[PDB]
Amino acid sequence: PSGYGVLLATHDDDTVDVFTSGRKMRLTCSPNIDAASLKKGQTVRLNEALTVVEAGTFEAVGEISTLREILADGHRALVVGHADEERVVWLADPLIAEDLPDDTRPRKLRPGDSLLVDTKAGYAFERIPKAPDVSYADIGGLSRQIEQIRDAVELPFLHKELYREYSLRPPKGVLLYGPPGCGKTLIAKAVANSLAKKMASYFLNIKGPELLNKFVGETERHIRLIFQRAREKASEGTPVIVFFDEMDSIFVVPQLLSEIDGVEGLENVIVIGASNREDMIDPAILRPGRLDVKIKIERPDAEAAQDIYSKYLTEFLPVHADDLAEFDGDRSACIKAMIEKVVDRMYAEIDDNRFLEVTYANGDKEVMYFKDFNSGAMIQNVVDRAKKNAIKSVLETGQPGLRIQHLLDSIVDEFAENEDLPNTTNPDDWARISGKKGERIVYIRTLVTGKSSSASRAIDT
Amino acid sequence: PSGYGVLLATHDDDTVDVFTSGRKMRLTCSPNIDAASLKKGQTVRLNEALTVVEAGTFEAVGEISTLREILADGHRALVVGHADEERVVWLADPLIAEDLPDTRPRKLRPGDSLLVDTKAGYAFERIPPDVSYADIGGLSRQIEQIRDAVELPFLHKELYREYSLRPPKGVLLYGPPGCGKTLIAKAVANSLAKKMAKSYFLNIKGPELLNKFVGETERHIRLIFQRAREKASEGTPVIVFFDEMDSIFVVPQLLSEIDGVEGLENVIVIGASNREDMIDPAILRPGRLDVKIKIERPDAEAAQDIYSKYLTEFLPVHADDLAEFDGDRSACIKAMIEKVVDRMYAEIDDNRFLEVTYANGDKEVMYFKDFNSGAMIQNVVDRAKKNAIKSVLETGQPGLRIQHLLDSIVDEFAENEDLPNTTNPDDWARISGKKGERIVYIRTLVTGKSSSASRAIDTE
Amino acid sequence: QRAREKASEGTPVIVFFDEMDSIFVVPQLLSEIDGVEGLEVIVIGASNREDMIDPAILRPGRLDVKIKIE
Amino acid sequence: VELPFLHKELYREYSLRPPKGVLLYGPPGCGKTLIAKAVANSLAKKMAKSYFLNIKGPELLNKFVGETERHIRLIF
Repeated sequence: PSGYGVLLATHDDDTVDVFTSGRKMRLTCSPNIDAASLKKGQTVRLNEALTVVEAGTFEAVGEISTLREILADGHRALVVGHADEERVVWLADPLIAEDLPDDTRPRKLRPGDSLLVDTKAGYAFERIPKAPDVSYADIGGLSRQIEQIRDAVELPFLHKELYREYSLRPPKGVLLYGPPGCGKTLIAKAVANSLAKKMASYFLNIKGPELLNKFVGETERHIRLIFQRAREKASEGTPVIVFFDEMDSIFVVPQLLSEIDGVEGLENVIVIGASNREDMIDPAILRPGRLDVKIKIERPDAEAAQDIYSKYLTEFLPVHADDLAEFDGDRSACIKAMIEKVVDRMYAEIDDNRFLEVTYANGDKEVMYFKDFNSGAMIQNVVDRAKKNAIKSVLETGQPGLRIQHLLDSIVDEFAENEDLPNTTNPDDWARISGKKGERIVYIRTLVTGKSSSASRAIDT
Repeated sequence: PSGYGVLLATHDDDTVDVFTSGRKMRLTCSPNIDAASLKKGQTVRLNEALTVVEAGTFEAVGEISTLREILADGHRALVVGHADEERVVWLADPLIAEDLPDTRPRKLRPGDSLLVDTKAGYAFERIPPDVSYADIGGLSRQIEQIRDAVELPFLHKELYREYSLRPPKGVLLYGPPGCGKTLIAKAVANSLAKKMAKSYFLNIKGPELLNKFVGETERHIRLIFQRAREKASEGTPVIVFFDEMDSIFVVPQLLSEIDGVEGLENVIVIGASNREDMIDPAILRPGRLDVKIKIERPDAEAAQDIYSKYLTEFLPVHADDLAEFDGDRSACIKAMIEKVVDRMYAEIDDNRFLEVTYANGDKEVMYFKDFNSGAMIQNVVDRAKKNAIKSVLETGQPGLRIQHLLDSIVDEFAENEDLPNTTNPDDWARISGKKGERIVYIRTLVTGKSSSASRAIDTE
Repeated sequence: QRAREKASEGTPVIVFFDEMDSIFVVPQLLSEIDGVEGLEVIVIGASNREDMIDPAILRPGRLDVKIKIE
Repeated sequence: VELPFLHKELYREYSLRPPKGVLLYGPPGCGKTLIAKAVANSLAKKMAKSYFLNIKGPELLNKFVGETERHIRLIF
């Protein structure tokens, strides 16, 4: 029958300090045990006579405290409990271990990491864990933009001494702004990956919708965690990219501004914002030194649609024998023609392509065609809808393949689906329309062809 | 006289680690007891000499902490109390047991309330669709649209696979009120719930959001989504319904937890809204709610289709009306149906429901033919049945006759005129839309024969 | 639950909400009314402003009969 | 800024109190950070350890601290 303890300090005379039972004492050591090979925080064992007879393991269970820092000693840490009390505790030997180099891995420590502690003993023992193949070739119609982004991203890191030649500071961050369904995170991942191979690089992605979210601690400590996660590739020499989606959801703010200039002195990290509404974005985050380059992901034009459909329509899709029948069996020259003959029907100015009627302040009434109102998401929608049409076509008619018919009818159905529910629009589009006309917009309604189950809708700004 | 303790670790020399009183220890063990069969967390008991004389059960009472992380090695757990402080404890034998599958223990996972002894550092135990499409009237378009996006992907999965087509995650039912729109969600949750060789059912409504009762409502949004994950690791389909989603639109959690179910295509998430204006478009984007399905005010033939359900041939139709039809029951009921449906959708001046004054000075009269709904057809039915019962009590003979339905219609219309709560901004959107001019004033018209009076309507 | 007592007792009272318009947070009432659905207890309610009343409690199966006192 | 510190004896002779605050206002970009730093520097060497500092607006409501009514006391 014998008790335990926690080793606090070793001395030269074989007498040792060990924490046991709500007070502190000094004990001698059994001739069996070795005083030099003992470590701080190690759970030891005392016999009835109070003499340590055995060295054990470390305490694996206890309180959890978030560790902000390691103070001037290096043998101690200042930890914060979840009751918002701060406490100084001794660092056990395995934590301070200099064996551990720079995610579940043995490491050294740094602010934000969760530490297992015994409060009255004052010892931190163990850290508790919490636990991009795309290229520009896959992105359609955006060549202007990919040029701009590669100019703001690749060119700086490729030529750096030529940049320092002209005394030119490489941009810290990129803005991707425009219409809602036009472009996506896709572009960010694309520049990430394309820059990622210069040899002879790890992605990063964080979307807006988790901010106010709990399971976390709401507004409070994490925003700097990611900036630490990026920091380890940053002092490496392998570039890493911080992407923020849904940035318009962020308009509390203050932390990010300090954190961007925090990474400003660092050559090796780029931060890319993406917003569907650019009138909302606080210009402070947009002023030079934070996000220098504003790259507009504007709505695809007539040809860009061809370019995107090219991505969505491959050879690999089943295509009707009748549609190949006119093209002499050549599959590529069948899909090509299809594509331009959907895209042509789509940007047609005919009376079934009418999307809006905008009534201005001066009484002028202008009509908007889906021509101006397209987007990548809408095209994808058309493709998928046509595939479904092809599927239930196969089911009832028995003959396989996707003909041009499915595509066209997908177009009219999709348009009708937008006429009924125009949430593909936003105030950005109104600002642009009104700006072009030179008048304020006092009324908006969707136009219906009358052939459909879709009806007109007044739209509010 | 004897003491108790909680065995912590088993050792090879027969000695055993125990938490008790102050100064917790490891103790010599009685030859009676075996050190191999001893298990972790198990409450043992010792004599005054501090030798363990008995191996007992596990502690059945104490604190409750919600689990945060099932962690790595051997599974000691990270848990949380609502003082919002976190604690690392050992898991007792019954918890890490490899005998459990997915009032009975099944494999543990985040969110579970666990019974723990804080000092000892041990957790011992865990603490805990009949409608078919055939019933729903006048929805023929919509139902097809629903199954195409729900049933068709699941039945034909290979045929979707050949076309590189991702099956849709969730559906948006939208439109004015009165069709109730829930019966559709139930009916797809049911018609899909038998694909064998019952597969499923559930529901949840928006109105309980701010509502609390058991627990505070911040993270409910997780627990539900994992309970949906039970049948996700099973292969039997699950449909998460959000009623009154226009009410919710803080938002952020749902958007993530919907992405959580993206990789698992065995779960559908349906939601409904009576005003589609207010919905955050983020949730309507491709991959989240792909299929938008409009449940719309029913028209004359759809109205017939609805009346057909509420009048079964099993209802007591009066002799007078059957005699007309040569005693044919079905033909009589059909005929009554087209009679009252034709009466309802008349543009006669007694069917007038609204006067709508636009911004341009125009004024337009809305008849009731545009404001019909399942709620009002059912209302007409019920009031007609009531008239049938009163007719029988006073006149003595059985049966429901066409006049009951007609008088029920004029009374229902009259009731709406006085209390037009059946209208919502979704209607003024489509009226203003069809006109092409904003609406500045709305009022109800009364025939004058009623006790009901015109009232000014202002919506938002 | 109080009403639930006089249900089986065969001596029903009715739940009367005066100034109901002033009530509309909402959610629980709906469920608890749906609870007495299989029982016959009637729920009367009165309002001097019928504008504000959330139609959710007025849909058939909850408060079915609207009676104007003019 | 410069004038009252250089010439304090001349200020006192005219019974003039040196200003405490200085406001820079107007449209951006207008590097008023630079302007503050510049006036802080030109003053900084008058001999014959004049320091330097600035804080920025963004750190107010954000907390590694708790409510800001604390900070505004230890910075001063």
